[PDB]
Amino acid sequence: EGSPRLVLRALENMVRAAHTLAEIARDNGNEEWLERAARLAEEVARRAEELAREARKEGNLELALKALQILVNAAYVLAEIARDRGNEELLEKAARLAEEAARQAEEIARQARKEGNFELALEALEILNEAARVLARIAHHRGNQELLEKAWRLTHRSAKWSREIAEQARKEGE
Amino acid sequence: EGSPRLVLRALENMVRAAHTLAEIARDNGNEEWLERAARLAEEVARRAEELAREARKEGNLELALKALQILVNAAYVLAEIARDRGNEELLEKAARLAEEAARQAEEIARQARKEGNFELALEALEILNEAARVLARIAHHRGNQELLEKAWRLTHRSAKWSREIAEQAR
Amino acid sequence: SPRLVLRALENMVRAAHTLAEIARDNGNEEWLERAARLAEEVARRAEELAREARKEGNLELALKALQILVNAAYVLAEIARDRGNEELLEKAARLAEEAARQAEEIARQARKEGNFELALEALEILNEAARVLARIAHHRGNQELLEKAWRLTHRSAKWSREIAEQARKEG
Repeated sequence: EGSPRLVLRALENMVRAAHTLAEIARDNGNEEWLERAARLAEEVARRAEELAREARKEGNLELALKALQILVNAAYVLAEIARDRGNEELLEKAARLAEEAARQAEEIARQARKEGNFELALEALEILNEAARVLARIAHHRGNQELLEKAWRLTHRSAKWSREIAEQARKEGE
Repeated sequence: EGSPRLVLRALENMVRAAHTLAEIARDNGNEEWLERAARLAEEVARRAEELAREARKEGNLELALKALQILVNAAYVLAEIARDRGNEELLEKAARLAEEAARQAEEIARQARKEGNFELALEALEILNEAARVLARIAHHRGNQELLEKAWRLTHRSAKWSREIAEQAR
Repeated sequence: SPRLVLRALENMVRAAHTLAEIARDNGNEEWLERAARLAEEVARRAEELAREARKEGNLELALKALQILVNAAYVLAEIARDRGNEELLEKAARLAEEAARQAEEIARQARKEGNFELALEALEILNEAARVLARIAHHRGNQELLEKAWRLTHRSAKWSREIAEQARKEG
């Protein structure tokens, strides 16, 4: 018996370090230190994909969303490491990681809106913002109009489906 | 009845969306997208101001202050868009929204300070920082020194009254 | 009420941060010194609240007092870089170095005591402190302190991974 919330909170610390490591390597022109930072971010993305995968099978979608957030943040670290280093092969893998998190975050948001689970939807709609903000930035440094439009549309679904809940949770006769 | 907790988190997602749209439009130079981003941010400014008014008429000051920061967040997005499009009519509209948030935030701090409710007072003084951060950025992007002194005076008020409450609890 | 004293201190760092932004973006030298004295003030205040709460056994309060210390150390460091003041970079280095120790010490105690939540809460402040020390070492030309902040960040990642394996389900 363990605590998946603690595995979450630990993975939160590892991207913050991977982001800090990439920052230190970048500001000081250390190509070997970029590689050690990129290797750390590659673990978390693989670690975040497993936890989100497992949490989906047991039906706790709140963990799934929080795991997809860490997947998004790791995709942002790997993205800017690939850019400051001319590696377009990582930017593809980084974009497809953020896009998969954006795809799954919409699934949970779409189904939570269908059930009336207002809290799951808003939490999932928060993660769509995080994934869509990263998809747009990554697609900008890659010249992909379609995923840039995808990031634009996803943000509007975050705004519209949240607006529904806001009007749908208004006072009785306001 | 209704759920103000749901209305808040829904409003919070809506500002985050408007902030993202403004960034996506800005980084890609799509002026038509900037209009859509500003239209949504001005929308949330209504909702936040409306709920803040309703929440205070009930005396629910925590909900009110949480609504006032949504104003500051919505007002800050509008200010950044007016910075790009050269739109002077929105800089005026954006500053008046932050001035209104700093207005109500200080009044709730004064009443809570006079009632001994120091937790609420410190939460209200946080929003003066939020509002004055926007007015300072606006005053810089329009060269207005009178508004800098406002933002500086309001930021300085947040620290002065917070230290007073801190030593009251020593 | 130390939770109230803490909450007020988190407000002044936000204030000290904003005043420095107003001063830097508008080049007002009298305002920058004004912001620095507020930043160093909270760092000294937060330093006292941390040891008060730690000698009392309230480690959650001590860590949140340590983040305020890190944030104030960041405010002073950003001011010193934009103003080329080497004596202020030294003060910012002390404050982040102090926070880096206590974050690592509390992490060791809570980890040996099995409190994995505090351990991760203390390890996150290591990132906060090491990230500040890294920028200081860059704008100050010190390779050893840079190398120090680089081990400190790895320790945040390495010790978190172990707790990540200590907390997984047995399947």
